[PDB]
Amino acid sequence: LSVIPFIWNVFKSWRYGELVTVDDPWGYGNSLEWATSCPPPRHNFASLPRIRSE
Amino acid sequence: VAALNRPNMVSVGTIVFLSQELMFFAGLFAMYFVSRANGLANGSWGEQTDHLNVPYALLITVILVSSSVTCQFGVFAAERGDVYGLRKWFLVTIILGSIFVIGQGYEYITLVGHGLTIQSSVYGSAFFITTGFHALHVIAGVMAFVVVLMRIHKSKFTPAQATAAMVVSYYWHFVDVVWIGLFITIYFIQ
Amino acid sequence: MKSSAKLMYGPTVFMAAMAVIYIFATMHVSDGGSVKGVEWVGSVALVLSAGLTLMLGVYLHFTEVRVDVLPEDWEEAEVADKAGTLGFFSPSSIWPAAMSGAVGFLAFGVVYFHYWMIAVGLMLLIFTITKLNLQYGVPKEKH
Amino acid sequence: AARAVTFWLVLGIIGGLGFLATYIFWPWEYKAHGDEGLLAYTLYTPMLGIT
Amino acid sequence: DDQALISEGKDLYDVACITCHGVNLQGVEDRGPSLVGVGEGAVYFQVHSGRMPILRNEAQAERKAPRYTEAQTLAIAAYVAANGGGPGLVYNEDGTLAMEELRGENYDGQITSADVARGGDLFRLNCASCHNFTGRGGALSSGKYAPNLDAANEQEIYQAMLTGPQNMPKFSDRQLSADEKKDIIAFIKSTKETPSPGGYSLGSLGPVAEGLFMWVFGILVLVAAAMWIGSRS
Amino acid sequence: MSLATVGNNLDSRYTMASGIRRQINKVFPTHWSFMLGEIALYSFIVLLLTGVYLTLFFDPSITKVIYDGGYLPLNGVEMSRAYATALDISFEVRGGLFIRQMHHWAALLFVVSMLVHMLRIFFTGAFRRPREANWIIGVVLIILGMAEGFMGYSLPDDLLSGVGLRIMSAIIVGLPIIGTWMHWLIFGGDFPSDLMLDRFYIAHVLIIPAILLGLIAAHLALVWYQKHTQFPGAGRTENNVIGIRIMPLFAVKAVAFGLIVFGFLALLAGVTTINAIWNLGPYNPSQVSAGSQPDVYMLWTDGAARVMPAWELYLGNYTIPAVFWVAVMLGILVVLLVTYPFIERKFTGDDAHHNLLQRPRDVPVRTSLGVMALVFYILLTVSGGNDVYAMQFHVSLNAMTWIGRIGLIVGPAIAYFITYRLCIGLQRSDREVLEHGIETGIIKQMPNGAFIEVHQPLGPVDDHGHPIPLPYAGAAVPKQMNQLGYAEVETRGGFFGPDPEDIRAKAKEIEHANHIEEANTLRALNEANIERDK
Amino acid sequence: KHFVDPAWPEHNPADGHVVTELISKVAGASSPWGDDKEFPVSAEETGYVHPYTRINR
Ligand code: HEC
Ligand code: HEM
Ligand code: HEM
Repeated sequence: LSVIPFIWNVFKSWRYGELVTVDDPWGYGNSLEWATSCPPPRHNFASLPRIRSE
Repeated sequence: VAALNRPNMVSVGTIVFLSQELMFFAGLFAMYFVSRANGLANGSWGEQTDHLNVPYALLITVILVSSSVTCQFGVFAAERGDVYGLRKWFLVTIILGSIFVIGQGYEYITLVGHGLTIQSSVYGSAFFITTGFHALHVIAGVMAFVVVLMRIHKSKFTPAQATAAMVVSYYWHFVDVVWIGLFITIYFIQ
Repeated sequence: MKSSAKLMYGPTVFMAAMAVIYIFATMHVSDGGSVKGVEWVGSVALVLSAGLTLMLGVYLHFTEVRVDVLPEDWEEAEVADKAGTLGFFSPSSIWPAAMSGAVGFLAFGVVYFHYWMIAVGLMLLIFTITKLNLQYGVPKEKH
Repeated sequence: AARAVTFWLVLGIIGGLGFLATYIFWPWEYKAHGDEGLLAYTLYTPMLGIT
Repeated sequence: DDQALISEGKDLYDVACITCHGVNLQGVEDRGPSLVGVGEGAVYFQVHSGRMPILRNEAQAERKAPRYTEAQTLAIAAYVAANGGGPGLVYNEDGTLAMEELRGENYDGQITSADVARGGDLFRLNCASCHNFTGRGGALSSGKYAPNLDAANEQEIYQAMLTGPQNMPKFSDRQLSADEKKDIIAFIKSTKETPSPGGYSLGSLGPVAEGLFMWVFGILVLVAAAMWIGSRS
Repeated sequence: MSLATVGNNLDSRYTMASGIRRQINKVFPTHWSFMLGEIALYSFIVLLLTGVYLTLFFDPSITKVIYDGGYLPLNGVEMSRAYATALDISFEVRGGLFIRQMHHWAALLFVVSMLVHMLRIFFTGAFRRPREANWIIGVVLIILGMAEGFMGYSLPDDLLSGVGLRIMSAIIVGLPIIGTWMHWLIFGGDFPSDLMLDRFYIAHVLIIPAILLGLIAAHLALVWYQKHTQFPGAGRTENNVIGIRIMPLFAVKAVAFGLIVFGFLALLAGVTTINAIWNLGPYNPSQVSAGSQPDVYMLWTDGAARVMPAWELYLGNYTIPAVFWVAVMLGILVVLLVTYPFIERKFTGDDAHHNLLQRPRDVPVRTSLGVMALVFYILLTVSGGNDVYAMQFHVSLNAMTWIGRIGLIVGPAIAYFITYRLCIGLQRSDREVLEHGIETGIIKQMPNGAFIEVHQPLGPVDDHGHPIPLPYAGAAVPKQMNQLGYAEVETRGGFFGPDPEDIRAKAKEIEHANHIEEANTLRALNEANIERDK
Repeated sequence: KHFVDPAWPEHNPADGHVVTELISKVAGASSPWGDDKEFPVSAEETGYVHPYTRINR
């Protein structure tokens, strides 16, 4: 029974979920994928940050 | 200034693929050697292994290594931008590979002719699985060369086609190496 | 590609050492609850696993001694270093799905072992592979 | 181009001559299961149609 | 000779078949039938063709690689025969199981074609409804099927006709006499072992195979030729 | 040469000079689709000629003989004269087996060629006004071609044919007023009847061939009169045809494709066995085989009888059998196919005089209905062949019948859904190319780090540096750069070496000059169309 | 001397090389149409001919 809310949540959020404005809704994303857009463009990067650490 | 020398991505891809295929052949090697270890207790191996024909094996080995040499001459021709030398040497390699396929086929036909098949013994099963999978690989390699010839016949010879020829050469060299391993295992180390 | 060419040397040497240790161990230790004697399955696998990792490492090192100081590996590179053409990438292609279906037909053929299914599967498979490899080089329509 | 056309033309010539030879001379009468020459009878129609 | 053979028969029976047939061949409630009175022939057919042991209850048993050799098969058959007998194996004039001597009422050294004619009409009368015209097999209800007859030897064919393995009706030696059965064997082996005069046989499944061949690949090659000769725009 | 004298003598009498000029100058488009119909025509030619050769040996008589021919495995077997003479064709005549197999394979190729040709006509929309008459003629042909072929393989009176004849008779007798009367009319009595095989023989060799020949002649004559349709393209309009003249460059290709089909048939007639009657035995009503389906083109009407759920009506002294409903269903299925262009009119809401074809992607409803009918027909076919399918692929026979039943409802819906969405996606890709240009696949990184793919425009570019969208025209849009010439070989010569450099350069120069000249003439032709349309 | 396809890019071997089994001047795969090209190009230089066409009403 536990997977019923999972399926409904994915189905509902895909089609009417809260829209994401910023590039990192969680706020403190460390990895590089959180610097780009949500969703990314077709080629993933409209601009590359200055990468200097992890 | 000219650009950097970067690794050839397709060469890394095909090398990773051949390293993967080496572990495919590891399984057949393990099965063969377990069969041999069991058989050497009864001495039956020493009887079944006497059915084989080592000079014919040497002849087909010579044919296959000649195929490798012709392939690498074709690769040198390719890196020089010469399409016609590539066509020459790759057609010769195709011929030699087909002759090797015929060599193994005639070997099998004679062997079933004089009393060795898959059902005859554990030696039959091990021998035929180990050599037949490599035979399928050789057939696929000849097909790869013919596809390369299709490519360089239809398209203009850019670096994209040269690296394709270079990449198929890697696969054929791996085929030659695993044949050498199989021959040394089956006809010599036996 | 310097660091990844050289980090592969740990796994391969560990596997090779384990292979030799294991061969000596199983061929000598007559422990109860087990049978003495070299086992070829496992030992062959260990040596050829070391072979796989060694092939990767040696090819990568043999290549890396040729390449230059790429900006992706330079610890203080600027985004302007890699400006230019990155390479050619396939935009779209129907042929991966087609040859997946061809392999499926061949596999079903060997399931039931109907010989015509195997033959048609192999033919269809090489056809789809050829169409994949000639996609961006098919000649223009000859008038 | 002339060579490419003439190759198929000579192939067709030998194919048609081979048909006439196979139709006329190849053994064609029925052979039972145990009979010698069953091979020729069971290749008569295939050979002539092939060529 | 048989008295000591029965001992090996019992030893083999105890170690495989009890779980389905009981120690005293009485059968088990849903797991296997009783084997009283089936005889040598049923055991030989079932074991030599490899149908027994059955490791999974299914719509139907399956032929496969046999679990026992010939001598072990005859030993188990001797043990089962000691419990009530039944139909027996067709032993030739020297005492060996008859193989290649069952090919027709008038067999000398080759298949007589008159026997083939009579056996063909017999097979079409009785056997060809469940199998097909040349014995390529056929389907039945609820997942059962009639196998292709190319696998069996002559003794297996005779004992199959005699015993009626699962859904096959019995054909006793007074319904189909030995002459009729041997002519049927002759026809089966003639159809199996004779190449088709008209080229590759397409399995001899009938209109389905010919249809599939043409309507897929034959038209595909001609549209390929059309694309060669025509244009894409 | 005396050829001029022959031509003079002809035209001074018949005055054909005006007319044959007009004939040779007629223009035919060159799409690969537009010779599928020719395949059927060539097959029909072969069907005629090989059939005429088979009639010098076949004897359509149901009366018996004790066989004594060359096929030893049936010596002494009492058989029909039809079956005996078919066996004598197969065994006693040199090459009669080769011919008989060629006739049968030609029948199969003929029917499937008609099927694929009709699929082309349906999807491309060529049935529309004024050409719907050719549809009404053509559908009749593909009905009669099957009706003939069925009774064609019924003639030998072997065991596999007579069961189909039994099925036909038993279906006719079940019709709810006139079934017994119609059966006694057709067969001359109860089945099997003395006059049965001769009525079917004459129906097969004279009647239906005569009708098919007349209707095919009318069909080709109509196609010639109102000129062939064409796909939208550069310089093409509703009021013109672009292609090649019927000679020299088209008639020779027609001859060549005739040769290819002819030889293909002669190959597959000798290399694959078809209808090996010699191991079926003669017909007698008490015997049957597990796999006893009719020919492939009849399997659909077998499958219908397999999937009908046995609904039978009893009314006092009368009964409507359960097989009346498959007759109704198959008749509805045939009516829908026969009357299609008008039920297309009534819902499409147009009656225009179309001469340009629709690409099937641009008409998702009709192509989706076509794939829906294809899956329906295929489910009927495989349900007809499910006895073999269950035996081979090991699926339960009841499960196959229920797959047929429930699938003839469900699978058409899934086919419609998937086909519709795929067509919309195809035309979306076309619009995407036409408004953004081809995606070369060359990816480059800008100084800002942005990854960009250079797109190669087709039309002009705005001053911002981006293409101006083109309006879609129905003609195919190129989707890659190898389809604009950019992968063509720069080298010239054969295998193993090049041509000399002077020949090389001059040949390439002439090649490129022609490539620009044809572009210029098509461009000017299209501009002339724009001017002439206002 | 050996033949060279004119689609081959020009270079000086004395200070480099064009492509080898190990290294190349690209991170990804080389262009099938030649890395030496410079896309995009003009409409008429493309060779395409866009059709104007209308249908009956
Ligand atoms: C349907 C009612 C059948 C008829 C009529 C005949 N047989 Fe049959 N046969 C049938 C089945 C269901 C099976 C499988 C039995 C099993 O337990 O698997 C068989 C099997 C055979 C065999 C064995 C084939 C094999 O590969 O081992 C043979 C040799 C055989 N049948 C022959 C045969 C003959 C000669 C028949 C006419 C006299 C005949 N059978 C009738 C179902 C049916
Ligand atoms: C043996 C039967 C048939 C023969 C010999 C035949 C022959 C032809 C030929 C040669 C053409 C012109 C070339 C081509 O379109 O490929 C053609 C066109 C046509 N066919 Fe058929 N055909 C047959 C069956 C059918 C069927 C079954 C239909 C439809 C139900 C049909 C409808 C049409 C139409 C409408 C055209 C003209 C379309 C156009 O001009 O684009 N024909 N036919
Ligand atoms: C001039 C026209 C035709 C003549 C004279 C003719 C003649 C014959 C004859 C005499 C037979 C039976 C003899 C034998 O089995 O060899 C036959 C069988 C057959 N005919 Fe025809 N036919 C003609 C047209 C057609 C057409 C147009 C079709 C298909 C639509 C067709 C399909 C068949 C088929 C499938 C068979 C069965 C072949 C076999 O079982 O071997 N025929 N034909």
